[PDB]
Amino acid sequence: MRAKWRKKRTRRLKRKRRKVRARSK
Amino acid sequence: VLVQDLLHPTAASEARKHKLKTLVQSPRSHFLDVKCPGCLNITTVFSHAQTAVTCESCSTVLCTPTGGKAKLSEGTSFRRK
Amino acid sequence: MGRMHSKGKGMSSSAIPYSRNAPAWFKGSSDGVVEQIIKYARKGLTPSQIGVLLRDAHGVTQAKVITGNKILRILKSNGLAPEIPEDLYFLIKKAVSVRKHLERNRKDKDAKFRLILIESRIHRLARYYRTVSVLPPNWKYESATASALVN
Amino acid sequence: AVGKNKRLSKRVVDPFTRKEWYDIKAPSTFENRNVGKTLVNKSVGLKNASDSLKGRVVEVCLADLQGSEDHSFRKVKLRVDEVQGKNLLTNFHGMDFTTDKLRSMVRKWQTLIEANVTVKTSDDYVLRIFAIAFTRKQANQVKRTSYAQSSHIRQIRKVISEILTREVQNSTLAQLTSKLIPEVINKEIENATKDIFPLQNVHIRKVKLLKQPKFDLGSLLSLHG
Amino acid sequence: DNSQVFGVARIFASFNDTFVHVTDLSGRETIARVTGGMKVKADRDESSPYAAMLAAQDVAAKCKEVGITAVHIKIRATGGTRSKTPGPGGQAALRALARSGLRIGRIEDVTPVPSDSTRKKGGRRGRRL
Amino acid sequence: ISFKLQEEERERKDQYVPDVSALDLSHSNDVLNVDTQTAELVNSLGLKLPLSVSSVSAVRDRR
Amino acid sequence: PKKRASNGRNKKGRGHVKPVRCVNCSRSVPKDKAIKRMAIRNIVEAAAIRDLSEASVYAEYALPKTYNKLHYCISCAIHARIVRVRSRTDRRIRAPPQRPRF
RNA sequence: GGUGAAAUUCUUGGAUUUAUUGAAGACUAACUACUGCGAAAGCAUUUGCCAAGGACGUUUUCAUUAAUCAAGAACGAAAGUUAGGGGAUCGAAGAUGAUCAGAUACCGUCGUAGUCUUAACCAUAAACUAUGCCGACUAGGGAUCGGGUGGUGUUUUUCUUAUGACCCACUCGGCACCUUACGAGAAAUCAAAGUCUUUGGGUUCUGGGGGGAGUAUGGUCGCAAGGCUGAAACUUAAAGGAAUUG
RNA sequence: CUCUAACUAUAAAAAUCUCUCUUCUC
Ligand SMILES: [Mg+2]
Ligand SMILES: [Mg+2]
Ligand SMILES: [Mg+2]
Ligand SMILES: [Mg+2]
Ligand SMILES: [Mg+2]
Ligand SMILES: [Mg+2]
Ligand SMILES: [Mg+2]
Ligand SMILES: [Mg+2]
Ligand SMILES: [Mg+2]
Ligand SMILES: [Mg+2]
Ligand SMILES: [Mg+2]
Ligand SMILES: [Mg+2]
Ligand SMILES: [Mg+2]
Ligand SMILES: [Mg+2]
Ligand SMILES: [Mg+2]
Ligand SMILES: [Mg+2]
Ligand SMILES: [Mg+2]
Ligand SMILES: [Mg+2]
Ligand SMILES: [Zn+2]
Ligand SMILES: [Zn+2]
Repeated sequence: MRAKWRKKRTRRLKRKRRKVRARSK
Repeated sequence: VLVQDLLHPTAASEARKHKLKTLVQSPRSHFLDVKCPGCLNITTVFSHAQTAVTCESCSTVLCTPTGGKAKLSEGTSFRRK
Repeated sequence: MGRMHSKGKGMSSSAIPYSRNAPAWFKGSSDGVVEQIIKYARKGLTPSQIGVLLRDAHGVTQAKVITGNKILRILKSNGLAPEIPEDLYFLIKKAVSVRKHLERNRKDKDAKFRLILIESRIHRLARYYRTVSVLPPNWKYESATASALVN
Repeated sequence: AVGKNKRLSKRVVDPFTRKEWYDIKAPSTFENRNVGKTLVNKSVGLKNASDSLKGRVVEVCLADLQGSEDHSFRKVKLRVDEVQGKNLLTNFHGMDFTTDKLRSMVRKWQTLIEANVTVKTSDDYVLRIFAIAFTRKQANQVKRTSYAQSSHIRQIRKVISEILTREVQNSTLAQLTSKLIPEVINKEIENATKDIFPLQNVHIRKVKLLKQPKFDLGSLLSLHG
Repeated sequence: DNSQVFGVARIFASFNDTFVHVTDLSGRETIARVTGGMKVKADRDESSPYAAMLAAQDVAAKCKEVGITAVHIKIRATGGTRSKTPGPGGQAALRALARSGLRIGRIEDVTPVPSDSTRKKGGRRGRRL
Repeated sequence: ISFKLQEEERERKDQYVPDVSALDLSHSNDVLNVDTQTAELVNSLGLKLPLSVSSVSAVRDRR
Repeated sequence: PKKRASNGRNKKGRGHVKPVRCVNCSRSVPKDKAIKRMAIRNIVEAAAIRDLSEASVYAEYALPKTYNKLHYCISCAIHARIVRVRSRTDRRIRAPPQRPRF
């Protein structure tokens, strides 16, 4: 992979999981 | 090259180089005894004079500020000393 | 070539001559030198101005060469030394000028950067002078006593 | 040639048999006062043509106006101002170069200096003028470039601004054009600037007319017969 | 000055479907706008030199019909932000107007050159054909 | 290619020594003319060596 | 590995340069890696001057020339043959192609 | 129009061009270079004001005030976020018409946020010269930029001197360049990447096989985007660098 | 041992690939 798009994928994963954190509270 | 005498550079070579790089750090400047076209008095001036040197006798500014030596006033006479 | 705050490496300076004693052709008296030094000081010119004027107008090469002592020391012995050394005072003057410019027009950021550089230099020099104890150990330079010392 | 859609959202005539011809006259300032012809729709009341003519501008080379070829790169726009019937007058409207000469002067290894200034004529014609100068390679120069300092550029621009202001504020636009055609201001600029920097190819350009007081009938009549 | 009633042909030559449009000295009065795509069928060849000759010959015919005899030329590329370069065809139109009876003089280029503005279409990486 | 005849005309044209040495001071104004610097060079060298000094006009045209 | 000692940019001591659009594909490129050609040409082609020459008013007309630089992205410069793909030791030769005609 | 070819789209309410004008915001073409300024980002119409700085000149002034620097701070491209102002161009999203097996991609047209601003956050970039800063030395050559040197110098031109602009020999500083190795490197190459096994000028900060992974977690700054800090379990004999021949 | 003048004008589409890797000593 281009490291750029792997970083983007992990970044979006982080955003989704932190929205999960926010919705859980 | 590869063999010199740094004690005894050629005087032409010595002045050829830059100051602060010679054997002894000597100044390039000098002092000129300048006389105004009006008054016969003698006024000493540093060659690279910074301020507008004025003869105390009369308001006859002799040398004007410049990057290098001050420019004389077209009528004075200078003596090297 | 140091130039703390700019990578400039110049060496613009002066190479004073090797002869410690006076030039052989000088006709002025060392004492008369001293009285003209003190009177120009009474006029208020700083010792740098004093030196440049005595070099331009008269055969005064270095007052240390002629009188055997240096201009600031002549002033101190004669009791005309300023409370703040001249270089420092010029630093305060420049710093306050930059401060006035900056407060006048906000968005200039390189002005702020140069102000930080000038404050660094002035703190440094003040530290030195306090170590040599020319300044009082409580002498401090921030903004307002700065403006008072500008006066 | 076809592939049409005709998204329209035969009473045909001959539209050029229904048209008149008119003459063009240049002011007394130039040599060849006649300029040429102009086709116009026929003058009928309720949109008389002479209403339409007043306002027209024509771009004409100075070579034709003067006969000589050295004015080839010049270019004057003349405005239609007075109509006499089958024949109409023109007053000066603008000056410019042919772009090709401008580019020929614009070369590498020699910085160009521009001077822009809005100046009011002696009479009322509010104008804007431009000046273009190029550094000249000296008569002995081995240096491969001919660049000018920024301070030299500022001084030269100030000098040219002063000269242009003087020339325009001296006389009226008729006299101003009579000065323009011999391009005397060019030699004046070179005169006052040759001490600073050589400045080859000084040229006054894009004389732009901005304002005109009311009409000045009498002078226009004086400029044409 | 042997009574050459003048005109300006004003060929506008793009990289497709060039133009020949003769008008009066002031430019207010058109004579035979007839263009490059007028006489060709492909719509790919609108820029082709043959379109230039065809358009030029018919506008020259209309020019003789009206009465214009001498023509000045305003060659213009697309200019503005687009390519600054004269269209391939328009030169052939110039040649034809030179040929067909018309007297020609005072050739000029009036391509509108901008002073660096109006960011050119295409994005950073630009056209990626 | 080289046949012996060619070697021989090369020899006899090469063995040709001209008459007077083309310097001789005989051509181009008796006693040569040169610039001041080489003149004083020979002077310092301490040789009589007849002479004709002249200027050079060191200014360089565009070239 | 550094392909070109001059880094193939020609910036070398400027930080950042304004970009200029390519003339064919309109790709923005730094104004120094912006291969550039003086397209000076006679307004009429030499093949058609004669028709103009003998069929025109204003005997001995100037016949001016059209002037413009062309700025290419290097992709266009290579494909449109403006710039060739030279060899190694021949890369460090910067003199133009020997003044095409002289 | 537009393209490799085409279509979408606008057009006898006359589109496209042909002229004059006027509005808006935009940018400052060509001058534009192995050239300049700045700490870096970055900086290109003119003019005035405001303050600032480098380098050069200095027989001017003080006398170690110096270098790098954890901690702390200021700037910090573009995109982004607030809010208010503007709203041309160009264009993420979306809408389209093509190509193709599919193409919600590359080409083609419209079009929102942004693009420009005004105060505040963001502090990341291949923020690259992939070369930390301050020092001293070491080889030949040229030009170029800034200053200052000397010409019995040239044209300048104001008769003549003065300037300016040039020519020469310089010198100090700056971006750099060319040739070479007699030094290095593994080489590509470097005039520093030399003065390093013949191993020591002063100094900060980083790395220890590749993945896992800049991920997990805890802090910490931020509204948010996210940034700084930062592993391990585990999995492998390679990954990688430069050059050679195909 | 004297010098600095020419010039043009293309791009449509083309995806994938199953083994088998084996010495240099006189
Ligand atoms: Mg391609
Ligand atoms: Mg720098
Ligand atoms: Mg290049
Ligand atoms: Mg219309
Ligand atoms: Mg410009
Ligand atoms: Mg510059
Ligand atoms: Mg820190
Ligand atoms: Mg932004
Ligand atoms: Mg589609
Ligand atoms: Mg899309
Ligand atoms: Mg698109
Ligand atoms: Mg659009
Ligand atoms: Mg980073
Ligand atoms: Mg590891
Ligand atoms: Mg990782
Ligand atoms: Mg975390
Ligand atoms: Mg490799
Ligand atoms: Mg398959
Ligand atoms: Zn006097
Ligand atoms: Zn391109």
